[PDB]
Formats: sequence, structure tokens, C-alpha cells
Amino acid sequence: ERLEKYRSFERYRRRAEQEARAPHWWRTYREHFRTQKLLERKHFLRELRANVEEERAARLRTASIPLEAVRAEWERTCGPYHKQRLAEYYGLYRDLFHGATFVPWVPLHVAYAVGEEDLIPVYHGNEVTPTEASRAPEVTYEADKDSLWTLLFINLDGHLLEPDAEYVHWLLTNIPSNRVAEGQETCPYLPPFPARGSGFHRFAFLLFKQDKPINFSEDTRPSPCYQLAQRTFRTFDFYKRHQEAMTPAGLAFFQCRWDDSVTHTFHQLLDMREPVFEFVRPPPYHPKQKRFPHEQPLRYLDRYRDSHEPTYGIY
Amino acid sequence: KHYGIKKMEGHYVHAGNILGTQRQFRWHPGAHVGLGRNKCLYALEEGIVRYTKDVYVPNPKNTEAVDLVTSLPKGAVLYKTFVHVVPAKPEGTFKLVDML
Amino acid sequence: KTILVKLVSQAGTGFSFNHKRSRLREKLSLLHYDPIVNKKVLFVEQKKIRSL
Amino acid sequence: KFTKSRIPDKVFQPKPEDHEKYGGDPQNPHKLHIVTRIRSTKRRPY
Amino acid sequence: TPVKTGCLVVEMGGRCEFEEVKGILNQVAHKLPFPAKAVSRKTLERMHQNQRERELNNQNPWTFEHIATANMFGIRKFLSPYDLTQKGRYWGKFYMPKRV
Amino acid sequence: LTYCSTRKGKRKTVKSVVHRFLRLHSGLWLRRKAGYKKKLWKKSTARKKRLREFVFCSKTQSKLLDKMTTSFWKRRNWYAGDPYQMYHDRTNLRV
RNA sequence: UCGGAGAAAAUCCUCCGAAUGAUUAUAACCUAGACUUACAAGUCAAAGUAAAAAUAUCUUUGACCCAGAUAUUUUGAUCAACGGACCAAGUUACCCUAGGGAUUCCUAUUUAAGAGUUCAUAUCGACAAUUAGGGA
RNA sequence: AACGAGCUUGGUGAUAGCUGGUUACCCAAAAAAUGAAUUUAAGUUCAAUUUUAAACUUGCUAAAAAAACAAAAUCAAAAAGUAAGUUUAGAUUAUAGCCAAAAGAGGGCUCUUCUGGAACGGAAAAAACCUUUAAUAGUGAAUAAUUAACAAC
Ligand SMILES: [Mg+2]
Ligand SMILES: [Mg+2]
Ligand SMILES: [Mg+2]
Ligand SMILES: [Mg+2]
Ligand SMILES: [Mg+2]
Ligand SMILES: [Mg+2]
Ligand SMILES: [Mg+2]
Ligand SMILES: [Mg+2]
Ligand SMILES: [Mg+2]
Ligand SMILES: [Mg+2]
Ligand SMILES: [Mg+2]
Ligand SMILES: [Mg+2]
Repeated sequence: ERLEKYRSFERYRRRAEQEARAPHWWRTYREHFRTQKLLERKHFLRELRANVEEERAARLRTASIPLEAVRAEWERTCGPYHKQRLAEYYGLYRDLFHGATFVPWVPLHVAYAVGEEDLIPVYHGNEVTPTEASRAPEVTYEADKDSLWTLLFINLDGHLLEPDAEYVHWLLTNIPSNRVAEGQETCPYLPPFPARGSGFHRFAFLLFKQDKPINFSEDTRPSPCYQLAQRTFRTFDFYKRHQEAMTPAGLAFFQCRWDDSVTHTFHQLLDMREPVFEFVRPPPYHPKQKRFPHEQPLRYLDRYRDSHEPTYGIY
Repeated sequence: KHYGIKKMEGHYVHAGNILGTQRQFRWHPGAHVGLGRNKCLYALEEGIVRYTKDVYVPNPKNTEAVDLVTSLPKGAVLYKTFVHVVPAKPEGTFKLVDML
Repeated sequence: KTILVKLVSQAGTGFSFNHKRSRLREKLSLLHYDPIVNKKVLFVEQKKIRSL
Repeated sequence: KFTKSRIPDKVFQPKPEDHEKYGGDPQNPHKLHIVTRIRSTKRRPY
Repeated sequence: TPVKTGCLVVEMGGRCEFEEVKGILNQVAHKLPFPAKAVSRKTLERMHQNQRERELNNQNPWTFEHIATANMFGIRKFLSPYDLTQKGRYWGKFYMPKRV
Repeated sequence: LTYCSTRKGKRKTVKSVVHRFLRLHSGLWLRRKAGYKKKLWKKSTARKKRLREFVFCSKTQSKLLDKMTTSFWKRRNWYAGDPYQMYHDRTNLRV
């Protein structure tokens, strides 16, 4: 009686949801399943509050916000952290580095040019058709002077023979500062080739800070190379060999399905018959037959038959 | 009659198996477990049955449940028992059908 | 008391189904599914079957 | 109702005097038992 | 009105010695349906003290409690479930003071 | 029933069995549900569906129906367009 | 005969009802897997398809045969002895057969308020004590 | 020469869920008298048990946490001691128990639940309590239970 009682449904709901998050003794569903910036920040706010026009629009409920300005500011402040969530959510950190997690810090930007009028961007989790990815994409990531780089683009789940391995698409090395044309093309650019009926493949862009120029002669690949046995590649072991001078700083990944252009890639240059896959569900469970299916309909016999066509044996 | 728990916690249960029959809500539907008209509990997936307690939030539309919920003391919330089946197999797998 | 009545489809089909009506009320008319027409049509009372 | 019985654990915790009486070291316990039946199971529960 | 062994049926007090109240209380006790006795504060204390003293200085290695609890001799075949709690002091509605 | 008939000295079929049950050659017997045509106005829709089905008989019931009919009713019948053509045989039966 | 409730899975154990109606957004077909169960009967239900653009909401029972009503689809029981003979009551000391049976106040102790003019126990004697013996 | 309805023959080997009886040896296994329906409770059918043969694989004891309960059984990961179990084919009999000891409920009986028993040894005689793994020949032996117990300051 001393404690007050929730006077509204929402109060209980907010209490309940917060209550659910906390761990409990009893089994539950979840178990099984700087200062100067502050001062400057405040000062800008006060100016915004003073503006009468801001008040009038708000009370007239006609105000609006510029999305582009927020996006750029969001990138500076906490974009690294949100990007990390997507990478963990999409499984990049577990499939790439065997569970190691790195916060992206370089605001990497990639877009696939469609003709010349417009260019398709590649954000985190975006959808880009293989036709759109036929040619290599423009990359601008605001390196600043010096600080050599290496750009690595790979499809994590596109391998056709070994599950763990993945296929390199193009690898640029010794990229000095912003300019990317000055990079050694160890791996030539290949169009994405996701098999038909194989679901959505996730392709990611990886940028590594380079302390000192290192010749990646082992990772150099002949240009052009159309052999999948040579495109097989593990990010995890590769980063081990270069972890001294390679530290990741950028991310960008997109999802793509199969497409008619994929048919061209499998035949024209890969020079192999294209693989076709289908989603197969497991056979339905039926209890073991009984010689006498007592109290069962006539359909019982059809459940355990394989061929729908009559047979005659000796006749 | 013979009301009770047909399937206990830790048992492999197929898609349609009945888990419990009840005259009153002794247990409540959970995840992948459905309700029959007679309030019996049946699995909706193949998996392992689990009984677990969790907070109860009722549909806003029904008046009586909301009033009782609101009248609860601010300190805590009421609980109930829920039944769960943990799916034990993947939905499906991709296989090579043809090479063209 | 209550009587069992035979509601007949008015879509021209012979389909009908039995329903229960309280003798004090007026003759029952319902929208019901006609399998032979695959549509929801009016069913109109035609005959009394028995007294429930 | 005659039912199966659960002995309190204290029964099987020996005392220092017990070791002297029976001459068994609590360390380096013996490995194999010699067991003989000396009573009948007739009139005993199943 | 039911009464259990050890209960105090009636209580007396005042500026009187036990010897004064010995006779009448003993007479009244004798006519009670169950066996009874007249005990002062000291006498009941002495009664409990002697009981505890008997248990400590008992020279019999074997006792009802140990044999009963450990099922030695297979004895629980012939014993009631309540016997383990009583420890042989109480049989039916009778209390055996001499039993330790 | 009649084990040895006066005229022919043979076993006799119980015709009430032949009028209610169907024998599949594999050894199974089919039947209807009792009451499937009775008081349908007060039965639930799911209950009516259960009643309409053809249902198999138990091992003991099958044993009894076998005793009450003669061998003529246990033979192979090659009916053109038989709707039970597929149900006279058991497939993938391990037991 | 069946359903609800206590004892709690026993009872000639204790209660309330049902042989229901009301309410209507009318509530299909088809089909994995299960419950319950001697048999019979009785329950729950994913997926798919089809109507629509939320299920019916309150919370039970009668088989087979045999008769009905229709344009295929339906309806027939205080068959309540409620697993239901299509339709049959008394009586027998005139009897018969096959069997199964049977043939509370005393009295003795313990206690002792009061009776006994006075005085518990000469003679009796409340409240009680005795594993004390007897007689729908 | 025993009439509520004569006697004889025949129908007729009437029928009898009832009483009585049912003829060599040896070996092996063995229920239980439980649940259900029945003009059914002196009977029968089904389940359940038991059993014979066959198929192939886990069974029995135990069993943590952990749930389900309210705040000793149900379930049964791993192990361990052990050898049974499931399924198919065929088949009767049985479907009234008795007594001891525990827990209850009607109030000493009368019911329900759980355990044990059917000496040739012992408790005097003694179905049921206690000692006792089968069956043997011996003028061997160690043992088990084992009706006895030792008047007042
Ligand atoms: Mg059945
Ligand atoms: Mg559906
Ligand atoms: Mg009857
Ligand atoms: Mg009856
Ligand atoms: Mg019944
Ligand atoms: Mg007379
Ligand atoms: Mg005469
Ligand atoms: Mg005869
Ligand atoms: Mg009889
Ligand atoms: Mg009858
Ligand atoms: Mg195990
Ligand atoms: Mg002796």
C-alpha cells in the first residue's frame, strides 16, 4: 500500500521491458534463445533557442531538418560505433578476423558509376545488382598526406568449393594517401559472380593503415586471372602475415543477388558452366509405419509411398 | 481429463505434438508454441521443450487485464510460466541442382 | 422454444444447410459460403425441419 | 508406506577413532571390495 | 479438548510453596483421563536435566535413532515413518520416559 | 458362425461384415465412423470432418474380420479403374 | 447416464446443474503431427487451397438396423435400465428343478466435595479415574 | 400305490452361464483375483499380463542439475554395476484371493495406496511372523533363525 500504483499502461510496459533485460535467477526466454566542445555545443543551442523563427515553425509544426548535414556530423561523432554494430550484426568481424573487432574510423566512401550521369553508392548493408558492379568503383576516403594504405575487396560467402575460404575481387597495395591510382594492382578487378538461387552474398571493403611500404609479392596475382583456385583467399591468415604494418580502419559492404550479368561472367571469362543452386527443405517427419495403422485415414498409406505410379510385379 | 503435462522439459518434440492440457492457464503459450481452443499447448516447431518464467504484459484492448496491471504496486510486475520449444534444425540447405 | 430450419441458397444452387432459430423471431436470412458457386451468397429459410 | 530410504550423509563420514579401530588409512584408500552375501533377500523389498 | 504428552493442563501461582499445593494437584491429576503429575518450576527443570544427562552418559553404543536413521539391520521394514522423528520415546499415545 | 455347413460342409461368411468393411489385399480393413450420418446439426465442423473419413481397423479387429469371412473375400481383384488400386499393397514397410 | 466443486489419487462421502438455450461479423474444403481410448465414441492442430478483408462468443448426451424429407443434402428416442431386446405385468403357504448358503446399568478397586445432630470413609457418597471385568 | 395336472413311446444324445467327473512318465515356463462394457456382477469379450517362434537393438538399476508442482514419485545428459529390451507372427487361461506391516479415508470392522510371505528349521501345535538361492547320494563340517526373563530406604 505504501508504494504508488502505475496509473497508466505505458509506465508498466516501460518497467516491464527494462525488467526483462535484467538477468534473473529463474530460467527465462533470453537464456535459451572535450569540455570546450560542451561549452561551444551549449552556446549554439542557446542561439537556436533564441531564434524566434525556430519557435514559430515548431509551434506551427512546419519545421524540418537537413538530412545531409546530420549524416556528415553523425559520421564524425558516433558513426564509427554504429558502423561497428552493423559489422557485428552482419557477422563481418567473426567471419573475417575470427572474432576480432575493429572500430572503423576512416569515413570510407565508395560508389559504382552508372554511365556518367550518376553513381550508385555503397553504404553498409546496401543492395547493388551485379550489373551495377561490372566496373571498378570510385573510392575517396580522405587519407590526408602520407600514411600509405591497402584496399581489399572480397566476397565473404561466395566460395563454391571451401566454406571457410573466400574469393578476392581486387587488392590495391601501397596506396599513398588519398590518390588510389598510384596503387599496385596486385589483383585485377573482377565483376561479382554470385550463384543463382544461393541467396544474398555480403561483399565488404577493407582499408588497412600502412606504417611502412611493404612489397606483397606473395599476394600479387597475374593480370588478368580467371582461376578460382588462385582467387581463394583468407583474410584472417593474410592479416597475420602483415599485422605489424596493417591495421584496419575502413568498412563498406553491400548485398547482391544473382543476375543476368553473372551468367556472362561465368561463361565469358571464368570459362566454366555456371552453378545453379536451390533451397531444399528437409523431408517431413513421419512416424515409423505400423503394419496395422489403427484409427488412421486412408491417406496413411500415401505418406510412406515414394512413387505415385502403379506397379504390377510378376503381372 | 487426464489433464497434465504431456511433454516435459528436455524432450524432443515434433511439429504438432501436444505439450499440455489445462482447464485454466496453468502454463502460457511462449515461442513456437500455439494455443488450441481448449487451451491445450502444442508445438509449432521441432525442438526441445523449455518452461521458463517471464513478465506478463496484456493486450491494451482488454480492460480487465490493463486495470489489474495498472493497479499493481509501482515496485514490481507480476509473472507467469511460459512454454518454449527451441528449434533443433535449420530451415533448409542449398544444394547444387544443375550445372549450365 | 427453438426450431431447426433449412436455409437454402438463393444463388440458384440446391445447396442448403440447417440452422437453429427461436420460434418467436422472424424467418432467418444469412450470408453463407456456397461451395458450388465459390462465393458468399444469401441463404433464405425455406422449410422447418424439426422443433428443438 | 514402505519406501526406498535415503541415508543421511553423516553416516558415511568416519571418525578418527574409527580408523584406529578398523586400521584403515583415510589416504591411500583400498581399491577393490570383497563382498559376501550373509543374509537372504527373501522378505526384503524387490 | 485434545492434549499431548508434555502439555501443562493447568497452572497455579501465588505466595505459596509447592508442598502446600502438592496434595490437591496430585489428587486432581490422578482423576485426569491420561497419566499426569504435579510439577513445580524446579521439578520440570530437573526432569529435563535428568533426561539430557541420561543421553550424555549412556554407556550403550547402540541407540534407536542411529539404527533407525541408517536403516541398520534393515530395520525400517518394521518401523513407521513417524518413528524416525520420535526416536523410540513415544509409542502410540504413550510416552516412555526411561527410553533414551 | 457356421464352421461346417449342412449342405456343403464349409465355413460361412458373416454377411453383416461384408456389408460394412472393405478388405485391402495387404491385410488391412477399412470402415466408416459410427454416427457420421447422425445429428449433424449439433456436431462441430472438425467433428464432422473426422466422421467423414475412412479409417483402418486394429490387429485384433482385423483378426476377427478375417475369421468371419471366407477366403473368397481375401483374393486379388483386378478391377479396371479401381480407386483403391494403390492401397492393396504396402511400401517401405519394415517390421 | 454425463458435467462442475470439496475430501485430495477410495466412499452408501458432501454439494450445483444438463439432457441447455442465448448471442451473433455465419465460422469452407483439405491436410503434417499429437492427445484421450479395451473397443466404440470424444479432443487440439501447422502447412496448402478457397471465401471474405475478427474468430462464432458464451462453457453437454444415444450406436447399428430400420423408417422418413428433399433434389444430392438432411431429419428421427426421459431407446433416462442412458453400449440402447422392435413390441410382455402380478402372484404361488399347492409348488418344482439346478445349485449356493446358513443351521446402558450393574460388579471390583482409586479419589472424596457433600449425607450422616456433632464426625469423609458404622452405613452411604456427586465431578471424575481403572489396558478393571460383565451383561434415506 | 407321491396329479397345480395321468401314463407310455417318439421329438431326444431336449437344454442346463449349474453340481460332479475327466485314465502313463520326464523337462521347462507361469500369471492374478487389475481397468472397461454387459438383464452384467455363479458368465463372457476387450485391454493388461503371461507365453511360444522369429526380426534387430539397446534395456534394467540408477539418474545430476530443472524445470512442472506448492515455494516421492513423474520426467532421465553423462557414467557405472549389469543382460535384458523393442517389434512382427500365434495362443489359451484368468478377470471372487488370504494373512502380516506401514499411510490414509469412511467409524473394530469397510474400503484405497505401498512392502512382504506360502519350511522340509524356529516361534509348543502354527498357510501368512522369523531363518532359508534349486535338485542330489554320503555313519563328514562350519553356521542361521531360535519363549523366555533375573521387593523398597
Ligand atoms: Mg478408437
Ligand atoms: Mg493456416
Ligand atoms: Mg442396462
Ligand atoms: Mg448400461
Ligand atoms: Mg462409458
Ligand atoms: Mg393356506
Ligand atoms: Mg400314480
Ligand atoms: Mg448337457
Ligand atoms: Mg452365470
Ligand atoms: Mg441391455
Ligand atoms: Mg542413461
Ligand atoms: Mg529355545
